[PDB]
Amino acid sequence: PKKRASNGRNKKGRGHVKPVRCVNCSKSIPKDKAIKRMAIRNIVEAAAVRDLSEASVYPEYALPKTYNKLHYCVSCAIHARIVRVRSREDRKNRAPP
Amino acid sequence: AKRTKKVGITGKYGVRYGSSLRRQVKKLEIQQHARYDCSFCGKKTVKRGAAGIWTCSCCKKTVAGGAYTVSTAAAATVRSTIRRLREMVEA
Amino acid sequence: SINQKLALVIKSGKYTLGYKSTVKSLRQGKSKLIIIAANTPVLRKSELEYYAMLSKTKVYYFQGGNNELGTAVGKLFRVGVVSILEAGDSDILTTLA
Amino acid sequence: MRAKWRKKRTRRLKRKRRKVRARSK
Amino acid sequence: PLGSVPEGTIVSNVEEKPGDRGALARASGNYVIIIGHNPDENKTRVRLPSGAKKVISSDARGVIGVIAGGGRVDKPLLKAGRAFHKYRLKRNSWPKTRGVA
Amino acid sequence: VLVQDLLHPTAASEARKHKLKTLVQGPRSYFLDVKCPGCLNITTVFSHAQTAVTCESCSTILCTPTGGKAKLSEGTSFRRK
Amino acid sequence: VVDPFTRKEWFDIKAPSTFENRNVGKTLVNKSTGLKSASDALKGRVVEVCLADLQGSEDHSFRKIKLRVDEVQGKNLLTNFHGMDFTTDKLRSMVRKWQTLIEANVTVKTSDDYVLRIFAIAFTRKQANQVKRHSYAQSSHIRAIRKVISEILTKEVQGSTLAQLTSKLIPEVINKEIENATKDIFPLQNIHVRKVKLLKQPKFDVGALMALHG
Amino acid sequence: SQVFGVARIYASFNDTFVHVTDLSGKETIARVTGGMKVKADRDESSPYAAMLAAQDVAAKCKEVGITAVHVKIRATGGTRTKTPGPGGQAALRALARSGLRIGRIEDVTPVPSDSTRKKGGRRGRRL
RNA sequence: GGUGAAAUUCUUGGAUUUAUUGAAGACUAACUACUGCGAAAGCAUUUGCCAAGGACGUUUUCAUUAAUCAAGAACGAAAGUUAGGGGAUCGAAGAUGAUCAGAUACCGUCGUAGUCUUAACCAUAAACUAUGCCGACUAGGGAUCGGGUGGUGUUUAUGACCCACUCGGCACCUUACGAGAAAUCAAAGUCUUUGGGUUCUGGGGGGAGUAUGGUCGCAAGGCUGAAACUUAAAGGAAUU
RNA sequence: CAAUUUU
Ligand SMILES: [Zn+2]
Ligand SMILES: [Zn+2]
Ligand SMILES: [Zn+2]
Repeated sequence: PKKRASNGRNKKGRGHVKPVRCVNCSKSIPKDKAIKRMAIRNIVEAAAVRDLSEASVYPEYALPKTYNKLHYCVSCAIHARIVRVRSREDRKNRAPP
Repeated sequence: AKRTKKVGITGKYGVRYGSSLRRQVKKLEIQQHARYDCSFCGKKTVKRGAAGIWTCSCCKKTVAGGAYTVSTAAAATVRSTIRRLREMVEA
Repeated sequence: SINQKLALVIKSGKYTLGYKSTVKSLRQGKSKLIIIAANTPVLRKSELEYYAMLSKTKVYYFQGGNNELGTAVGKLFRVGVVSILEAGDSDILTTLA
Repeated sequence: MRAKWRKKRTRRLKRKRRKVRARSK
Repeated sequence: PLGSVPEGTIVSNVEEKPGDRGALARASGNYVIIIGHNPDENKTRVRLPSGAKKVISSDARGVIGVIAGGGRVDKPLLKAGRAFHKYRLKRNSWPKTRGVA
Repeated sequence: VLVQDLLHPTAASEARKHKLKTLVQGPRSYFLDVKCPGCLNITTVFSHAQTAVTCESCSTILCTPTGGKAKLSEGTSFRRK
Repeated sequence: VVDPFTRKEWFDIKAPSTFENRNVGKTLVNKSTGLKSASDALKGRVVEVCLADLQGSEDHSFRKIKLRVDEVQGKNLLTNFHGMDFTTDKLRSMVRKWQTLIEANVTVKTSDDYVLRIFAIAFTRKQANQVKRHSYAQSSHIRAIRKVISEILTKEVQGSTLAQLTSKLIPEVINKEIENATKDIFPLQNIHVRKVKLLKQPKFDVGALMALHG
Repeated sequence: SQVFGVARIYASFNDTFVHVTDLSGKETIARVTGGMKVKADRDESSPYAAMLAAQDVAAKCKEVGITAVHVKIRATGGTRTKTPGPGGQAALRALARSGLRIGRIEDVTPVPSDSTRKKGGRRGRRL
């Protein structure tokens, strides 16, 4: 049949966009297509950051933060990213939770 | 008319020496017989006389250039890849 | 640039082409802003600049080629040196000064 | 099978037959 | 001289030792790079058109630019005639017969 | 909808339909009676602009061209023309 | 075997003088005995050091610096400046989405005989009362403000030998005037420069270095 | 008022790799791998093999003079995974206890201006 | 290193990692979107030149010059061919360690042609929105790009933004008004209450895009293209 | 990490 309204992902009135590369399975996918996941707040975490300030000189006040912007494929997003529900009405939501 | 269809200049050989070896000359034989835009006098009167020499007819200045054409593909990216590099000894 | 600005002159203002009718027209000071091509030979370019040094007339080194300048003045042809000897409806006097 | 690997079996049997038609003229 | 030229360039007609008057990369359309340059241990390292590394002296001079006449060998000799005439100004080296004959 | 009057429309509704999709076709441009502060006479100028208009003595500016209507650029005059 | 961590010995790092204190690093090289006397034969190292320790104001926490050793005097030395650069987390933190990044790459030959390649970054902000969350540019404002952000850093020439450049890059007086030259389009964002890398070290500069001493 | 160091903590997958360099960035002090400690060949990427690897780097640093460091975490870099492996968070705490002093954690993982295709192919590595 | 686990493979001649200079070719990050341009391919570093184009404006002009097109042409991703430059990274064949009962596959380290660029060729693909082109009507909404009009608007004298429009473009929701076998659709509606104009393609599945003839190509092949013969099912869409 | 057949 035709199970997606946007059958391709976000490729309408454009034609063929660009490739971009995956993370773990290491295959090329269209850039608009598969998966973009980012949710991080601080990365050096409570493995005694409380006892890292007295494990430091100049107590440094920030404990700095990393940022990546990664692209999964779809066939590793099903194996890693938790989905838990995809019926035939909840293919249509747009929310982060 | 079009006296020969595809052989061009290398129809003087007739029926011999092959097919894929005559046309390997034919995409080169026309390149040494032509007239090139003389970048000094300003006209199109460049012809070879030997492997490398390219005389002009008016003001008579011979560019010692490529073997079959005027400037090689190598010398295309040689006077540029020191113009890239001559400014480094300046600034 | 000035490729449109020569064309404003040639339909309207008197000009002389070539090399010998820009040396005869320069022994009264009656020529203004001799336009010179690039690969015109330095035997004559360094000593009609020397005439312009005494005639106190401007020189524009038109950085296009020799046969390029024939197209700029419209001629189906290969010119080397123009000489605008009057600019009766023009704007070339101060925009190249 | 696919429709791509009988479309390979046919165009590479054809190279066998269009030369055996040039053996027996 | 190679001590007077910045590295990464395209030198040609280089010597091997100063005063030897022309040694290296003189054929039709070949050229040498200089890879690096060593101010301590007065010496340059070229790589000659065989592709072999080389360390040579930093006072060996050299003109800049590929020797004109590059790309003779696109044209096939195409017959015995203009193979006879390229050799009979150089030396007798032709026709070589096969040793199994 | 389902019954209307197309013969006595809202007179304040020509903002709400295009200049070329109304019932009787009508343009929306007009004419600018402008004057130069250095000079004495009046001229009319199209409300939209094209080639830059002139004056009689200090012939510098009455309107400027752009993608929409013109701009007078010194505050002078417009009745209607 | 013979434990080669005990015939090296400790050494110091000193910095130039448009700053506060210059007790920056503490290196160790060797003992400079013949068979490779290492007195003037270290000569090529650089030091990547922060700006919190070097200016005292730890809110210049990023915009790192790299400093380059030139010569030595008696278990001490003096160095000269080698380009101000940013960090691999701020310029990864700074680029939020739904905005536009700009650039300006102007290879500036200095008043003296260097060349240094100052860069620049920019973004566009929500000029609040916004309802429109894209906050992009026309992409002929990108071409527009690039014609002045590639020119306002070209009055670096006619003056400002690099110590005076260091007196002009450290107080962020050059990040001020972008707001005071983009009033055409755009008042304020965190308009930084992100990098300057240099290429044309001319000499040793024997008499232009040790005046930066104290 | 104490001597700084530079740590350069490398941590890929399939190995962890911890050392310390001088503050000049050139002189290298006591490179420690994970593969030297354990003899199982899979615990090169284990946390506990990377735990005491900072200790033998610390007492190597504390016996030559070095007290403080400017520690820098480093992932694989280039066109590889770009996140640290298992032994990253296991190791930075592991030298924080050992009488060392920390200033300005960085990250020195360089990402490219995307280029130069990686392994697998077009259809990529199969599970 | 290297993967699940390890082994091929370099290495106390100094490997891996470290810093410093460099080269060389390849790509254009994060920015990046339910967004732009293009006739469809395709198209993301600036800067300069060359010409061209879409929309929006005008009370400028010409006066039916128009839509779709047999014949015939232009452009046409990737792979491939010829002959050169270059061949860094990846990498058809190939070797080679795992894996296997079997593995010249997946997994692993190297690696040729190639990936790039010039001058020509080839002319096909899921070249897909599998749903011709032009013209007009038929429900509501909300958001975005570009152009224009008015706000006694905010901010810093324009500019940017806010508000109400309107033209054109990519789309999206809601509802079935209608339609359809159903999925679903503002077009797949204005159709058995059967006609706005106009190109191309199809007639059960296989045999088969084959044979043969022609024609183009350097070749791989492309376009045109049957039948003898054999079967009652292939098949679509949703329910258990 | 690896998985073959059931007239
Ligand atoms: Zn893929
Ligand atoms: Zn000439
Ligand atoms: Zn006027």
